[PDB]
Amino acid sequence: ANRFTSNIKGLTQAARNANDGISVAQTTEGALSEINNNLQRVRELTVQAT
Amino acid sequence: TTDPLKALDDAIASVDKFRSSLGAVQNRLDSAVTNLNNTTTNL
Amino acid sequence: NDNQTITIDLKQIDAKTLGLDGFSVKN
Repeated sequence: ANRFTSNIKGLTQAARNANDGISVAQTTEGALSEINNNLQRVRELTVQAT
Repeated sequence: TTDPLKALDDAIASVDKFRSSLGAVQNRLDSAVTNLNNTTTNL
Repeated sequence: NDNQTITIDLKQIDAKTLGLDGFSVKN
C-alpha cells in the first residue's frame, strides 16, 4: 500500500506536469499563427508589387 | 543528482523493511506474553 | 520513475532562419 501511495502521488504530479506542456504548445501555436498571418500579408503585398 | 527517483524508492523500501521486521517482533512478543500468562496460571 | 519524458522540439524561427534576411523588392 505504501508503494501504491507513492505511485498515485507520482502519477498525479506527472499529469499536472503534462498540462504545463500542453499550455506551452498552445502559446507557441498562437505565436506561430500570428507569424503565419504576417507571412500571408507579406506574400499578398509581394504579389501586388511584382 | 543522477537517477533521483530510484534512490528515493530504495530508501523507502529500506525503511519499510525495518518497519516490517519490527512488526513481526511485536507479534512474537504478544504471543510470548500470552503463553507466559497461561503458564503462570497453570503453575 | 526516471526517464519518463515526452520531448517537445522548439525551432528558432526568425528572418535569418527563414531565408527572409535582406528581402527587398526595390533597388
